[PDB]
Amino acid sequence: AIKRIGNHITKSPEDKREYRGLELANGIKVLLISDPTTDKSSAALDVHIGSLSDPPNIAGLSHFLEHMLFLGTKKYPKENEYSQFLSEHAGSSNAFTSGEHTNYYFDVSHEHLEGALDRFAQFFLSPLFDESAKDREVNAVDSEHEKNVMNDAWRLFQLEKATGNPKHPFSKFGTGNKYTLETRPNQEGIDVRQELLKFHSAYYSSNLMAVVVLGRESLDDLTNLVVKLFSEVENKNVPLPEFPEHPFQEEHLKQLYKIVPIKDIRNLYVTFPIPDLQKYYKSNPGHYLGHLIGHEGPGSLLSELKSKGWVNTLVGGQKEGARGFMFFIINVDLTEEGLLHVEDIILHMFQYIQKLRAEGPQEWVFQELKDLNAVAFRFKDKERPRGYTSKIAGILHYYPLEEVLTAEYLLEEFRPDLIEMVLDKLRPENVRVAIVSKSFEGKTDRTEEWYGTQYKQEAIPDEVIKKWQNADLNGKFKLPTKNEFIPTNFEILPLEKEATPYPALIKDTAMSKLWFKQDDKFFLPKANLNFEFFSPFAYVDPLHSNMAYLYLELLKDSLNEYAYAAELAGLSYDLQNTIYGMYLSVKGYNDKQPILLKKIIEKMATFEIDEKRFEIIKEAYMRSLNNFRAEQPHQHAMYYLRLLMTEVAWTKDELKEALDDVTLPRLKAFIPQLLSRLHIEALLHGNITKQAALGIMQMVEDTLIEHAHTKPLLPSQLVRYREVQLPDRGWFVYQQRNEVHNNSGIEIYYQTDMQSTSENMFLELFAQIISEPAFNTLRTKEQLGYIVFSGPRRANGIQGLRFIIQSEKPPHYLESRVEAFLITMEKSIEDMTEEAFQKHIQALAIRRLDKPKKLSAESAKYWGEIISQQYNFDRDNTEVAYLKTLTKEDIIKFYKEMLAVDAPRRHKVSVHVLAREMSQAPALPQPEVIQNMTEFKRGLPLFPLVKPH
Repeated sequence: AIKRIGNHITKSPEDKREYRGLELANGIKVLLISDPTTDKSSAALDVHIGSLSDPPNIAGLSHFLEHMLFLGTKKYPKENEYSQFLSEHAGSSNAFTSGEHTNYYFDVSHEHLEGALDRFAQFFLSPLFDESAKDREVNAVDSEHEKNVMNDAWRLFQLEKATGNPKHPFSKFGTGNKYTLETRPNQEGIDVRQELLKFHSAYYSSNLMAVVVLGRESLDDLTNLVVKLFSEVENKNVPLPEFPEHPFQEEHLKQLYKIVPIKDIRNLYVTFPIPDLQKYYKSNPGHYLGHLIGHEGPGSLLSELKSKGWVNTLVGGQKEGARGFMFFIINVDLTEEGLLHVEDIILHMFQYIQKLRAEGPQEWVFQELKDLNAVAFRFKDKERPRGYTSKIAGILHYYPLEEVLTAEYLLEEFRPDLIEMVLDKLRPENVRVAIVSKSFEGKTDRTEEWYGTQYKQEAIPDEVIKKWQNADLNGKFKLPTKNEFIPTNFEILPLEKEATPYPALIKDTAMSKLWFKQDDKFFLPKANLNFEFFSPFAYVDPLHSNMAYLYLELLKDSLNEYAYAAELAGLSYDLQNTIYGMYLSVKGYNDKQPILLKKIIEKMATFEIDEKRFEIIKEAYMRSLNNFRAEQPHQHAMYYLRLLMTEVAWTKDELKEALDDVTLPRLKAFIPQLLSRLHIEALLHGNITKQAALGIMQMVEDTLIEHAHTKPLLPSQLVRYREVQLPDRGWFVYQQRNEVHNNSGIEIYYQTDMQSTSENMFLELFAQIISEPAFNTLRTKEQLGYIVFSGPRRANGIQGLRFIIQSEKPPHYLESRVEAFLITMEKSIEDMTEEAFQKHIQALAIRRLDKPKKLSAESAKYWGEIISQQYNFDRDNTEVAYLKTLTKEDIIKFYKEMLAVDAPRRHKVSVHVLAREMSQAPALPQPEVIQNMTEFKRGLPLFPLVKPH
């Protein structure tokens, strides 16, 4: 069905990816992407047949099909041959499932386009669906449902799915467990596989595909190469599954829900099913409404509710749905009085509605936000081929070949009748109510079928309703003002005589230390800025560190209402305390980072405290403290990991107890004593000069001395926390009992060495060789659990090796199979060929060597050097030069003394995290339990630190 008609596409003139749209007569939307500079080419395929056309008896049928569609062709009848053929050349495919789309996507190393796509076309002719793939994939879906047991957002999602019409196909169960996939069909005698051939043959083959290919060949060669390769689709004209009805058919409208959560959160959920604006994509009022609902500005509702201390956080806006209907959700957080004043909160919502009817539609907001989306669509660098292509393939079904780029980031007209129209849809007639509280006991009877949460309808009486319509007035509400944060800085600065690929120390004081590099590759007017604020007193005790955390938190929260337009404009930032000090990040364009940052320094320099705000934040993080008794044992294990492998560490218990004495005069008295004397080190990157960077730094520290008379630190109080030496052959372990969870955790750690050039490649190569056999035998074959991780530990200038496994086993049994995997690797040493060696180190080379794909990416790596003070900018080529000088016997000699069981250099330590009620193995030595970790470390030496490069 080879048909083509196209022309020039309005393509947002910064991309170099050459495009062409065309629609094939067999119902295939085709987009041609041509970027002849890309290393990796890609492709994506969407089928508009979704998970709403499933049979009513079997849930998640299309899910199990698109799993099983993967395995088996008539050309290659082997089981993993497509997947293993993508395992060869580093291409990571994935697929997902939606009510109206089913989408397929992959990538490839360089040229495997024709190869992999020929492996992919067969899928439509002959999928195989053999015994073993079936019987293991149903176990994989059941384990996916099992790990999706405790994710509460899907529980609330299904609670939306279940509290509507139980006849409407919105009431289906999306993923489907063991019970619905293979328990209802075989007790009814229905073959799942014949239904799979039914589904695939009748539904898929006709039309409604949406393909896109990122190829790097030309506009025409790849075009008549794949469009020749895809003529296999034959039209049957399957109709588009759309719904002529909404799923909330006035049985569950004007209704309330009372939810018992699994985590201790407090929320209120308001939902509006709303008609279709997919045809109204041209003006698209819903993005403007989503701008106006969750807006934070002068005289706003949320400004007042934060200002009254009633609302911690909120989110509202449009939820996408089916083709016929769409949704509108409002999800807000609750305080103590937020818990008691819920109806008045709804009143405040209606006050904002009264404000919206009072001022009607607005145009200057629409042109202003239109210009913001203009600039933001205007200037895009490049993209990740994954996630993007799945999104635009989501809208490839809905948009013409020129509208697939200009997707929603351009709006023709203003429709105030539409705004008023959906404003009329947003009424107490249309409200769905869901209350989330853990204080619901004995009162919520109706239990969930799959997961088991419990709720009650208990409809609102009519007094409050009629009270809701007549009492519609305004108080101290104002419309938010025009932004001023719009830049006209668009000028890219040409590179100067100071041509460096790495940031130079352009400013050194005893107060500061400043490193700088401008954008060589990406050429954007934007800039990224990284800042550490060093202070000695940060980790002196729990008490003041808590005060720092609360200080930084409520501090950041203060200007946040002002910060909303900047983050809304594309100016992102970060404030974060560390064990060392504070972490600042500034990311965005070049316009007003000095100006705004000046306001930031003056704000956190000169700050005042409210009393009840202090009480809420103090109590709120106090609730966040004893939450930490209940989390996942891997997170718990990483806690103990970073606990044991530092110099000093304050536990959560003494963090809980020490907040009993925290008064505000004590706090506000300590802070300027704290803030009296500190150090700042900073990385600045983007479109600027060196001298303007000096002025920004000068500005900052000037302001600092201006307010708090900051003087520099001593180079004897420039310290780090050290890492603990071991007695070179010893193995100690201890246990911790998890109260709640029935799973057990364990983590095993190895102190190799400092980061010398040899040890980096030792640990990387050893890490690479243990990935796939552990992947093959332990999780897959031994079926221990899902949490099975290994890897590096770059900490305190000391490299390290760690193994993270959490499964429900006896831990010494689990140790036995760990050591069994160690012996397995021991034999797998001598089983390495030369070829496996060479291809394996080439894999690690291309894994390590890559140019960055984001300015933030390389900045996080560089900043990771800066926090470790290493500065070895060309460690990559150095390590590769070492990497080429490595033998098999090198890692034998690395194994025998350092890694083997007969080792005089053995630095091995394990940690047990117990459960709620908790082919050859040698005689391991006896460890000892660790009752006092300080008294543990009492006779352990400390490591030196690194001479900085």
